[PDB]
Amino acid sequence: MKTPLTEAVSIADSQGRFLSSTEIQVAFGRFRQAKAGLEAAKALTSKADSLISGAAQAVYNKFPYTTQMQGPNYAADQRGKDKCARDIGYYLRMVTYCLIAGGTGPMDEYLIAGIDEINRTFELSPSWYIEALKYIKANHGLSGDAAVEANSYLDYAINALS
Amino acid sequence: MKTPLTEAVSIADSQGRFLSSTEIQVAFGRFRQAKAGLEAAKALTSKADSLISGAAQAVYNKFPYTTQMQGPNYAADQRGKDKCARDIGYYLRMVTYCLIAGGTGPMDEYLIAGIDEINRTFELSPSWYIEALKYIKANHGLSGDAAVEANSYLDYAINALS
Amino acid sequence: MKTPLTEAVSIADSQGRFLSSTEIQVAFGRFRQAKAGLEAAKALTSKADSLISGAAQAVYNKFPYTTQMQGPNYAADQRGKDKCARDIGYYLRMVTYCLIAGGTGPMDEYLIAGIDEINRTFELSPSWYIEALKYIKANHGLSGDAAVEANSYLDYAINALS
Amino acid sequence: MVPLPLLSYTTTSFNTRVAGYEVPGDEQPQIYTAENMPSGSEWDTLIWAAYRQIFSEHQMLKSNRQTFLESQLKFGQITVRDFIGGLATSAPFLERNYQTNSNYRFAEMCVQRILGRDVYNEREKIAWSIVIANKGPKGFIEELLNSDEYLDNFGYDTVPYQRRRVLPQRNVGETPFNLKTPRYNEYHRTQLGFPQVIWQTSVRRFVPQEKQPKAGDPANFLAMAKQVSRPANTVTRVAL
Amino acid sequence: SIVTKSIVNADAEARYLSPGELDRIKSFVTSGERRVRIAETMTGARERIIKEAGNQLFQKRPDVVSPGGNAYGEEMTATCLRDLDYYLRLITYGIVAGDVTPIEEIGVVGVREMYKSLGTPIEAVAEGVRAMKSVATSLLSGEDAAEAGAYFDYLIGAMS
Amino acid sequence: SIVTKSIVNADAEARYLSPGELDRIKSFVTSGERRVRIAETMTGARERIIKEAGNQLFQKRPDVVSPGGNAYGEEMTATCLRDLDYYLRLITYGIVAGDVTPIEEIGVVGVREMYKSLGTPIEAVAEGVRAMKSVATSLLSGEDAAEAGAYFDYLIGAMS
Amino acid sequence: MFDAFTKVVSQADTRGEMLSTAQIDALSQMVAESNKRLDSVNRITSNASTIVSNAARSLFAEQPQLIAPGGNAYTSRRMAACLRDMEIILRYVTYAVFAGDASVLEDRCLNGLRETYLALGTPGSSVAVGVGKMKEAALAIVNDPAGITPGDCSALASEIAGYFDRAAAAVS
Amino acid sequence: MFDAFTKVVSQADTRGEMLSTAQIDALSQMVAESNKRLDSVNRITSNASTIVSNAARSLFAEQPQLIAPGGNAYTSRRMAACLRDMEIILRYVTYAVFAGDASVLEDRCLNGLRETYLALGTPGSSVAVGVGKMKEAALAIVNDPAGITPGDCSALASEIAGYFDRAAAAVS
Amino acid sequence: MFDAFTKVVSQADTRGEMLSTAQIDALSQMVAESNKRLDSVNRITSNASTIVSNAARSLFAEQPQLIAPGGNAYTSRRMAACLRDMEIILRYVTYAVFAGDASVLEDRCLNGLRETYLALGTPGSSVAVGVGKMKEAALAIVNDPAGITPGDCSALASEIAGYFDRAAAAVS
Ligand SMILES: *[C@H](C)[C@H]1/C(=C/c2[nH]c(/C=C3N=C(/C=C4\NC(=O)C(CC)=C4C)C(C)=C\3CCC(=O)O)c(CCC(=O)O)c2C)NC(=O)[C@@H]1C
Ligand SMILES: *[C@H](C)[C@H]1/C(=C/c2[nH]c(/C=C3N=C(/C=C4\NC(=O)C(CC)=C4C)C(C)=C\3CCC(=O)O)c(CCC(=O)O)c2C)NC(=O)[C@@H]1C
Ligand SMILES: *[C@H](C)[C@H]1/C(=C/c2[nH]c(/C=C3N=C(/C=C4\NC(=O)C(CC)=C4C)C(C)=C\3CCC(=O)O)c(CCC(=O)O)c2C)NC(=O)[C@@H]1C
Ligand SMILES: *[C@H](C)[C@H]1/C(=C/c2[nH]c(/C=C3N=C(/C=C4\NC(=O)C(CC)=C4C)C(C)=C\3CCC(=O)O)c(CCC(=O)O)c2C)NC(=O)[C@@H]1C
Ligand SMILES: *[C@H](C)[C@H]1/C(=C/c2[nH]c(/C=C3N=C(/C=C4\NC(=O)C(CC)=C4C)C(C)=C\3CCC(=O)O)c(CCC(=O)O)c2C)NC(=O)[C@@H]1C
Ligand SMILES: CCC1=C(C)/C(=C/C2=NC(=C\c3[nH]c(/C=C4\NC(=O)[C@H](C)[C@H]4CC)c(C)c3CCC(=O)O)/C(CCC(=O)O)=C2C)NC1=O
Ligand SMILES: CCC1=C(C)/C(=C/C2=NC(=C\c3[nH]c(/C=C4\NC(=O)[C@H](C)[C@H]4CC)c(C)c3CCC(=O)O)/C(CCC(=O)O)=C2C)NC1=O
Ligand SMILES: CCC1=C(C)/C(=C/C2=NC(=C\c3[nH]c(/C=C4\NC(=O)[C@H](C)[C@H]4CC)c(C)c3CCC(=O)O)/C(CCC(=O)O)=C2C)NC1=O
Ligand SMILES: CCC1=C(C)/C(=C/C2=NC(=C\c3[nH]c(/C=C4\NC(=O)[C@H](C)[C@H]4CC)c(C)c3CCC(=O)O)/C(CCC(=O)O)=C2C)NC1=O
Ligand SMILES: CCC1=C(C)/C(=C/C2=NC(=C\c3[nH]c(/C=C4\NC(=O)[C@H](C)[C@H]4CC)c(C)c3CCC(=O)O)/C(CCC(=O)O)=C2C)NC1=O
Repeated sequence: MKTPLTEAVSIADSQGRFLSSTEIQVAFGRFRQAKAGLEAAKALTSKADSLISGAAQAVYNKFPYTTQMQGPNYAADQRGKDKCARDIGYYLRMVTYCLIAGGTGPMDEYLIAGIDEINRTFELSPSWYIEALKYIKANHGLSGDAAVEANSYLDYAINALS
Repeated sequence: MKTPLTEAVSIADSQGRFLSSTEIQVAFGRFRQAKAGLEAAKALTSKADSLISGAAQAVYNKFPYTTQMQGPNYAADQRGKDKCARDIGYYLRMVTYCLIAGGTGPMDEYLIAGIDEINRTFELSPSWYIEALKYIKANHGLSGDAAVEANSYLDYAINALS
Repeated sequence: MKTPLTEAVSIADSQGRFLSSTEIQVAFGRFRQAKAGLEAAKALTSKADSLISGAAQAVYNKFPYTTQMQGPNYAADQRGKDKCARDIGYYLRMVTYCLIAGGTGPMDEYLIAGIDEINRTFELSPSWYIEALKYIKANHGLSGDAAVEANSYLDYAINALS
Repeated sequence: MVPLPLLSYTTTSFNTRVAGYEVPGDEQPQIYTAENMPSGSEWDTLIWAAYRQIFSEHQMLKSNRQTFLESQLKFGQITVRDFIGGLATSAPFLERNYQTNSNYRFAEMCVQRILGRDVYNEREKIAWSIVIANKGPKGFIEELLNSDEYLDNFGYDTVPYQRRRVLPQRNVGETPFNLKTPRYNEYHRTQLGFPQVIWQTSVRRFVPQEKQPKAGDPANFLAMAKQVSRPANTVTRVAL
Repeated sequence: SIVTKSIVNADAEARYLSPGELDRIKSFVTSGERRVRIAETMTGARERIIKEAGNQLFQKRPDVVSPGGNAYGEEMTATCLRDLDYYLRLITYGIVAGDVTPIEEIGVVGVREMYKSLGTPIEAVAEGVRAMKSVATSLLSGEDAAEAGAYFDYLIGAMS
Repeated sequence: SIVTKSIVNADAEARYLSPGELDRIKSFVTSGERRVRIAETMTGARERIIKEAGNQLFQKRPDVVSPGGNAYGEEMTATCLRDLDYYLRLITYGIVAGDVTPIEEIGVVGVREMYKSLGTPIEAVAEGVRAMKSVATSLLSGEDAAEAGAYFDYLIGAMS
Repeated sequence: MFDAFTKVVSQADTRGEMLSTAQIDALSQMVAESNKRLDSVNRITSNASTIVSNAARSLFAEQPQLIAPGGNAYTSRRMAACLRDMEIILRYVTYAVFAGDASVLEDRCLNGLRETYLALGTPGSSVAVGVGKMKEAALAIVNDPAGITPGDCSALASEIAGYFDRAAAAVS
Repeated sequence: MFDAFTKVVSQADTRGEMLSTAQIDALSQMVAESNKRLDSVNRITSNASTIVSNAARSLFAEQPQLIAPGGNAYTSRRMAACLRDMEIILRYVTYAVFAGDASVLEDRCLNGLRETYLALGTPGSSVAVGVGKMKEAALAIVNDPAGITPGDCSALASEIAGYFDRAAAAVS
Repeated sequence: MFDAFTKVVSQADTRGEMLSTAQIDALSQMVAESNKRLDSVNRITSNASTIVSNAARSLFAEQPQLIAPGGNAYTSRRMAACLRDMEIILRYVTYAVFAGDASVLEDRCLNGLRETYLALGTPGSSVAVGVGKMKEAALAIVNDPAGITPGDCSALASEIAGYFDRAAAAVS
């Protein structure tokens, strides 16, 4: 759970010392971040369902073979589409959780830490999730510094994928 | 050298990962700090010589025995006063260095790490330096948040002394 | 390099003892294995080029999208097909090397140890190589116990892939 | 059998043998301890730090991962010390690091990674090499982890680190052990046969004798402008 | 040159100069302005010739890159291009003289021992000037590649 | 060397070598193992002494660094640093030679003419070699530094 | 392990005096452009896996001897170690341009890795060319203003190319 | 750490092609004589303590300076370490003739033990003569028939004497 | 790590014979003066902190460049490390004059600390002068009588000054 206040406490604890001005600098910076990041997370919460459906449709558009071939890993049947869009919403929910938490900790603990072996065991290409995250980071519709750090979290998920 | 950017790089290196939004939060916070701290360090640079002499006179005032008894640790002779006010200026210079660096690192590496054994070997009471730092933190004449964090660094030196 | 004689020497060395009858049992067993395995490796050496082309054609047949979409990871252009069939021949050559060596050591040191991060970085699906190894283990045309242990090595490569 | 004692060797002057009167700063190694009841994410950071210390960064492959040892550690069935012993006795470590080195160089590598210090002298490498020959690599690692030096510095719950690499007044410390002692030396490199120093960067005859780097000595160039006054005026000086 | 080969063929009969042979000196001078324009253009991209033509040599001769042959590392392949820079210097010496006798007295007369005693074969250097030949035509015009290419194959004929 | 003068002063009066001259030759060869170990340690520390002694010139005499002075700019001070590399190389020639006549053949015997002709201040050259001795005495033990230090101080009064 | 600020502090302490005014104006301009430094750093950081894959992609297209059997990066394990070495170099470049000082890049890689690549038999030339191509692609990725306000990255292209050339020359 | 088979595999991989037929016939003959090789190994292994005790005694009858006070093998502890060094050398010889390759004997002893005996002050000549006498006694113990079917013991005498001479020359 | 007695034992074992009689009379005189050696060692030990503080007190009065900023012992941490280095040297001197042999002083300090002070940038000259002044003050503190029965301590001033000069020369 790599969030700034948690890791500041971990630094001060591993050093064995009290808190210094360094952690207070970390804190006024974190409050500066959260002062826009919480409203941006609320805006993503508002636009979430349409973003999930648009990402799923873009993923079906770029990879049309997954809709066609019979296979339980592919979303040819309906249960594949339910589970599929479920993990689209999982990715978007982890993006909002990292927007609230202020660090990549929630996605690192809920998504990243086992995603490689899961995609290895289940024959899931990570490029599908890369395409979906690219569609989300194109279509989230935020502006300014909140948009840049949202794109930062999504690009972090992309780099963790491939 | 516990400065915020250095320790952010140390966190990201020990974790083995790239930089995240956490370090950028640390950075906008550090720039917010330095935006007043550099001018406050310049103001302390301006008032430094009179502050050093006032701290030395307050130390001679509260502890009048050090001016009287013969002893090479005491500032009875003139060389004691030269060396004495030299280490007053040392303390003030380390305060300004931590004001520029943005963390307690310079005083921790230049003053704190051996001060206990030095005062043990040389029969120097640390309460003299506590009185001098108290006079400095009373008489530095800054205002606002720069004054509060200057007092933070001086109080950190006091707590490291005794 | 997990080969039976090497690991027998490693057991006897880590125990700190001389060789016992256990390693000689390992040896008469290894010679029993090699007495058919060397001729089976020669037969695979004979049928290698047609097996490589058949595996590449079966891989293009089951995954027709790789021939169509533009992308340097996909074998749409000709250099993708040269490199592609090159790594088909790599897989087949490692199978023959493990047939000669008598253990999974050569594929474990030349293929398996980094294949997951390579397929992660290069957007290569391992299912392509699973399909190719399945075509090879179907079409190698051996018979008997040599065929069973050849299928054992290929199935080991499949399980190491996904 | 009478236990043959470890061969005596002389100690060298190292930073780790003196008391350090130091204030914590950015150059201090991050201590990963199990004593603080680590969160599920902190366990993954501790495990990652232990793999980095024992294998090196380039050996943190999915195929080298000891999933059973990690689950035993996360369940509290084994100590961090036992986890370090399990990593140093693992098949991927012995294959990559033991089989590619002599007993002397393997002893040096294990002292650097497990005790977090350099070897005192060549005689210490010889003294540990006979333990490896008599007890195998497993019994050598167990004897290293049972040393008073390991227990006094790391105990049971701390991941080993390079002790006192940097002095508090220096921006440049000692070389990291992973760069100082790579997986194999020149001797095993020559046995493997082949490297192809493929391409050039030519130039047409142009050097012979030049110490180009003035670099540091310069420069002042403060400069000044000088005025004019009468020579006759005793400026020149007249003794007596 | 023509002129120092004119006179040394006139001392062999101890006569004066033949008047029809005096026209080959007069044709040498008046056809000299376009010859030195070839030589500066080879000089103006002598690193661009060498760093290109060295690369197509090693794909043709992999013995001198895969270890076991003669010249390797930075320590001998830079000396290998130090030979090819000398031969490129000889051709632009030969173009301004008009003949191959500056290349004869300097650079081909003892070649069949100084590589024969030095371990390297001959014919890959003969493949190196051919690698230099293909990039020398491409910098020049049509007829200028015909005249300057007439000195490159002399290097092939004396070596191999 | 030391036998180079001792032959010639015994030569020009048509004498053989008199035993007042042989005993300093016999003392020279037992001191030969010492002066070789001197003359490695200056060349073993050769890179660290050429930028250290040149930096010691540039604080005491910064006028030659200054514009209008001779060693102005990085390029001219680069050849005003080798220039110093010879005068370290010549001193360690004479240390193993025993006498100073290798420096009298190469260093000093025209140096008042050429540094007049080059315009460089010859007095500042002697300031550098005076700085070059004081850093060279720090590396060596003093009973050997007293041997080599006379070869430095030969050159100091030789320039000035 | 030094910042910009700790570098000025160590220099001012070696001088033994307080910090002069012109250094403080320089540090004020550094504090004004430190976020500016940062924007390139974050857009450099977000595309890191694409950078190292494209760098190895061009390098192994350029030198096929490394992929060839018997080559230094031929084996799958060795090729993964190759990509790991490149990613480590890029990460320490990003750290050095975060802290604004090359001393972190020196401390963490440079002094040992040249001897490591000599002892391993690793050709220093190919990894030098790979770090150069990775740095060229990194500045090319950083300099394009896609959805970013109009500013000036001049001096920071200067600094990033300095860090990459220091890494490529210390590798050799 | 190489077999015979892994040696052919590494050579065929460095060639980059499949294994040629003549190497496979050679390996088939190796698989036919590998048991040959190792009955030989087993009768070498069973008499190992007698071999090292007869070697040391013959050696200390030959060079009584080592037993003499001030000698290198004089002290009881040092003499036990001497017998341990000899037994280790014999064990790695048996390992190398088990795997059929000298690379295990090289890997485990040779590159370090020469420098070890230099640094210890151990005379390399005496231990070289002892390994030579131990190897002569080992082939003499292996070659005799005592209830075993006739076989082509010969060549393997070639290989065992090769391993012993490699050990004695790497010791020096 | 040797005593006087273990030194005679190791020499007699390298000779290979028993201990000769004159060495036993020498060791009997050593056993008679060993208490003489060490009461003084006790008066050396009791004033150790005063010795190191007066030694650093005279040294930093003598060489004010070390206290000057940029000096090697300027920083408070470095100055504490300086006093620690001096106290360690004095302690191992007291150990060597306890055991009556310089081999403990050699073993624990000498072979490494010269290279340590070279690598650290520590000036060996100042610490050599400090060990010399500390040794002069140590013999001066040991030699005076203030309530102790008089005795001839001539060979133990000899031995202590030998140990201090060995330390100062091994430092250099
Ligand atoms: C006047 C302020 C009080 C006082 C001071 C005093 N101190 C010393 C001696 C030393 N002081 C230091 C302290 C520092 N050195 C550093 O480098 C730094 C940080 C930059 C500090 C704080 C040290 C190391 C010494 C020992 C060095 C030395 O001996 O010169 C003296 C001189 C006494 C002495 O011989 O040791 C004095 C007079 N004493 C007073 O009476 C005042 C109350
Ligand atoms: C490179 C294309 C071929 C090659 C070159 C090679 N040469 C050497 C060594 C020498 N080469 C020369 C070449 C010349 N010398 C001349 O005087 C002239 C005419 C002006 C030429 C063209 C010489 C003298 C040497 C000796 C070294 C020297 O120059 O001082 C090497 C190194 C050989 C070694 O064993 O060190 C190499 C590799 N060899 C090839 O394989 C290429 C075909
Ligand atoms: C690809 C660009 C080039 C290349 C890379 C390569 N590196 C290795 C092996 C090692 N590389 C290192 C380097 C570092 N370790 C560090 O900790 C740091 C700084 C934090 C650096 C820069 C080390 C120590 C090793 C050996 C141990 C290990 O696991 O990785 C290899 C593999 C060699 C092997 O035999 O495994 C490769 C292939 N080599 C090339 O071919 C390219 C030129
Ligand atoms: C550089 C190659 C290009 C460029 C950059 C540029 N940026 C700024 C200013 C800002 N950039 C940011 C970015 C962030 N602040 C954050 O907290 C985060 C999350 C980690 C990001 C991404 C911000 C906020 C600023 C300033 C404050 C604000 O924008 O509200 C400038 C100008 C201002 C400055 O110097 O900081 C520039 C020029 N511009 C180019 O043209 C380059 C191609
Ligand atoms: C004061 C007399 C001189 C001086 C001392 C000095 N020493 C150091 C640092 C080290 N000194 C040692 C020496 C030893 N370590 C040992 O274990 C032993 C024997 C048991 C010896 C003799 C070592 C290893 C170090 C470095 C690690 C450390 O903590 O101390 C310093 C500080 C250098 C620094 O950068 O911290 C100083 C100042 N130096 C002087 O200036 C005097 C000449
Ligand atoms: C909270 C973070 C989180 C993630 C990311 C997650 C992914 C995840 N996706 C899974 C399966 C799946 N994942 C997909 C997804 C797709 N396949 C396609 O063809 C589409 C391109 C894509 C649609 C987005 C599908 C269809 C399944 C069901 C296939 C299966 O049996 O395993 C499974 C196996 C569980 C199961 O079999 O039902 C996991 C664990 N789980 C998590 O807890
Ligand atoms: C000896 C063991 C060994 C293996 C297995 C191996 C695989 C391997 N395949 C690679 C690329 C590749 N692998 C493929 C293969 C395919 N893509 C497809 O579309 C097809 C389905 C399949 C054909 C079999 C292709 C086309 C490339 C080139 C793509 C690239 O730039 O990275 C690369 C990166 C090197 C490069 O970029 O050229 C490696 C290391 N290398 C090895 O040394
Ligand atoms: C696995 C490979 C391996 C080898 C080869 C090896 C050799 C080795 N022999 C040693 C000592 C020794 N080796 C010898 C052997 C001999 N000296 C003689 O005088 C004779 C010439 C010869 C008897 C053949 C002796 C006497 C010592 C003891 C030296 C001592 O203890 O001071 C030591 C010093 C540490 C110790 O024994 O306890 C090593 C490391 N160690 C290893 O781990
Ligand atoms: C680890 C327990 C074990 C042992 C000991 C063993 C030995 C062994 N030696 C054999 C053969 C043999 N062994 C020898 C050995 C020799 N003949 C000579 O004349 C030479 C002097 C000498 C070698 C120096 C020969 C010649 C054969 C013939 C059959 C063959 O090639 O294996 C065979 C073949 C199968 C059999 O005999 O039933 C066995 C079993 N097998 C085992 O499982
Ligand atoms: C461990 C506690 C302990 C101490 C400290 C100790 C010291 C000690 N020093 C003694 C003698 C002595 N100690 C000295 C020492 C010296 N005289 C000089 O003039 C020199 C300057 C100096 C040596 C440098 C002398 C001369 C004697 C005379 C008696 C004798 O030889 O022991 C004796 C003889 C018995 C006695 O005095 O009652 C004692 C007890 N005994 C103990 O049990």
